[PDB]
Parts: sequence; structure tokens; C-alpha cells
Amino acid sequence: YLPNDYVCKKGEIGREMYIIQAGQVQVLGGPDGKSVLVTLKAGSVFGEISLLAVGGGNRRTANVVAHGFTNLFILDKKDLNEILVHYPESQKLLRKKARRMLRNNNKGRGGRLALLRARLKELAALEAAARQQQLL
Amino acid sequence: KDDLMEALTEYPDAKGMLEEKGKQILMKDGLLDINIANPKDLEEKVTRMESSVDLLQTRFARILAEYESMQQKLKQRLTKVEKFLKPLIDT
Amino acid sequence: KDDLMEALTEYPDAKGMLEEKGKQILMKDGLLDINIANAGPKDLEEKVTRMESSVDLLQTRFARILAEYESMQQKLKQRLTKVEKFLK
Amino acid sequence: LLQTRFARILAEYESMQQKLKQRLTKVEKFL
Amino acid sequence: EIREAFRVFDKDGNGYISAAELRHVMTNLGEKLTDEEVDEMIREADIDGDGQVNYEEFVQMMTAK
Repeated sequence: YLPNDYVCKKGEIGREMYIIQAGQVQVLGGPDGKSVLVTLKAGSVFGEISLLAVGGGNRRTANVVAHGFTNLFILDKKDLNEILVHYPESQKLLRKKARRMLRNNNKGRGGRLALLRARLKELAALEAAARQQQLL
Repeated sequence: KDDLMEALTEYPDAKGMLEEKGKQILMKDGLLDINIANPKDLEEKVTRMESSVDLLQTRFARILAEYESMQQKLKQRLTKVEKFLKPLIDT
Repeated sequence: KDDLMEALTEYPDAKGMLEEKGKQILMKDGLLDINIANAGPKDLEEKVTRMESSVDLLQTRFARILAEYESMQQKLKQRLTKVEKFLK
Repeated sequence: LLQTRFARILAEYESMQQKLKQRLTKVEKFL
Repeated sequence: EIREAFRVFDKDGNGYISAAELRHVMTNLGEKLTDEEVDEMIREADIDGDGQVNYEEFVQMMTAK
């Protein structure tokens, strides 16, 4: 990447996972943008959380810009899926990690309970109607 | 064979006509192996199995809810009995 | 076409937008993309696979429920025996 | 097979619940 | 649904549900009848007068319009 190149743009799919082998990159944040928040150096990875996502579900959070001539190692999500095709015991672990990360943000037994509640409400409406008919 | 199949992927009736006339060619001399070798029933059974599973799950949900309610009532009764016996056990 | 569907794997909403725009275009000019052709063997195969998955899930749920019920019955029997022993 | 197993399990659960309810009723009547 | 409701409320599985067992049918079922109200509901449903609601009595109560 050339100097002042937007490695990651804000509001982008960000499917890949970059690692740094030579150079430095900076996360352009701040109040109105164009402000450096943190710079990562050789040996730093970023964007790995997107490798376990689904089609169009990892819109990038901020902007990432290369300070100078940087040397990144991209690993696309499609390649990860192709590799995962041949490894199910790691696929289950990766999906469990994804489910944990998605569960830690929102906050057959359930369906059976819902069906029982619907049946109970239907029976209760009829019981109230029978009580009213006995009264009336 | 694979090239023929993948070229026939875009042609739905060409494969049927080809197999029909291949059956005719075989019938010209040594008709296939079994002339009575001649689908929807399999799909119907596949769907009926899913329908039966759904009905069984729907029944089992209500059964489990009723069992949970009965277990809660029995546990409450047992807890009341234990609390009543508690005065004699501790004293 | 394969390239187009490969470029739409990360834009599921754009896929629906494209299909809707194409459908309105066909309705404006063409045979109105007649909707009486079908509504939903591929469909039968998908339904069979979904039914098999639902049956497997129901069997697993039934096994779990049976194990839980057996554990609860054993615990209740143990509690009743302990209460009887304490009373006696 | 699942339907048959469910029916058998329901019958067994009914019998076990009957035994437990009889025992609990006897205990309550005694006390 | 009637058979499942009777089985859930009638935890005894003997074909008869007692007034106390109705409490176990409270959470499982969707009706409100306990204590004096439970006894009154049992008397109304128990036409025979044995103090317990049978399968036929439960069916009649559920289908009574």
C-alpha cells in the first residue's frame, strides 16, 4: 500500500483480514475524523472478526490509513470458507465463537413453551366465555 | 460424460429427448435389461415424514408444558410438606 | 452471470433490489413475467431435507426431554425417600 | 417410531405421576 | 389438544384429576381455578360429585358452549 492509502474505509464490507509485516498503519478516528487514535506496527493483525461473518454483515467501523509504504498480508473470507469446507471440527468452533460474539451484544424448548402458551390462551378465552355464559 | 451432462445442464428437454431415443436405439436390439424398469411418491413420503415430525413436536411441546406445570405443583406440595416437617426436625 | 452472482454474495439487499427492478421492467415491457407459472423436484428435495432436519432436531429434543424427566423423577424419588427417613 | 416412543413415554410418565401423586396424597393425609 | 391438556393437568394419568392436582394444571394449562374457586370449578365440572374431574367431564367442560 502507498502512503495515505485507505486500507479500510468506514462503512465498507471489510471481509478480509490483514496482517502487518513491514510498515505501520493508523486508525483515523477522532471527533470529526482525520485524527489518529492508534497506530499498529509490524506483527499486528486487524479485521479478523470479519472472517467469521456472513454476506454483507460486517460494515467497517472506522477508517484505517497506511502511514507510508506498507506491506500487508490479506486473507479473504472466501478463501477461509473454501478452507473451512474441508475442516468441520474447526468450523464448529469458529461458528461457536461467532455465536458467542453475536450473543454478547444483544443483551426446541422455547417453541414448545410458545405453543403451550398459545394453547393455554385459546383455552382461557373459552373458559372466560363459558363463565360469562353461565353468568349470562 | 461429464462434458455432455454439463452442456445439457442449460438444456432441460434435450436430455430427455436424448435418453428417450437412446431407449429406442436399445429397443431396436436388446431392449435395455428390464423392459419394466419404468419419483413423486418419494417426495410425498419425504414431506409426510416432515409433517409427522412437526405434529409430534407440536404435541410434545404441550405435553412438556403440562409436565412442567405438574412437576412445579408437585414440588410445591413436597416443599410445603418438608417445611411442615421442619419444625419437628429442628426442634 | 456467475460473476454477477459472485459480486452479489456480500450485498443481499442489492440482490433483492436488482430482482425487483428487473421484475418491474419485465412487467412494463414483455409478458409481464407471468406469476401463474409456479409459487414455490428441487422444491420437493428442499422440503424433504428440511423435514429430515426437523425430525432429527425433534428426536434430539425428545431425547433431552426424556433424560431431564428421568433425572427429575430420580431427584423427586430421592427427596421423598429422604423426607420419609427424616420423619421415621 | 418417534410417535410410538412418545406414546410409550407419555404412558410411563402418567404411571409414574400417578404413583407419586398417590404417595404425596397419602403423606398429606397422614400429616 | 384436549388429550394433551388432560394429561398435563391430570399428572396422575389415571383418568381423573383432583382439586389439588388442578394446581399442577394451573401453569401447564391456561385456566384460573384454585383454592375455593378451584373447588367450585371442580364441583361445576364434576357432575357425578366424586370430587375429581374425569376425562369425559374434562372434555365436556372444554367443549361446553
